[PDB]
Amino acid sequence: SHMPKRATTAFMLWLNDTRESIKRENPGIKVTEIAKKGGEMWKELKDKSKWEDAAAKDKQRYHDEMRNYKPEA
Repeated sequence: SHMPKRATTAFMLWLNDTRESIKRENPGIKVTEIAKKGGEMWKELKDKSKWEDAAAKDKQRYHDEMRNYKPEA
């Protein structure tokens, strides 16, 4: 029952790949520290111009399949 999500936010999709990078940068924080100490770095991220699009692009590629999973596309 259900499965197709609807994409990840620029902050999420990056914090996802970097969330891992955050706990490494601080092997003693907390799930919530990753989300906070990441945004600070993310805001001024040069991979955000190239990653922030993953989020907006995924929102489209996902809603185009995840949302359109029933009909077709």
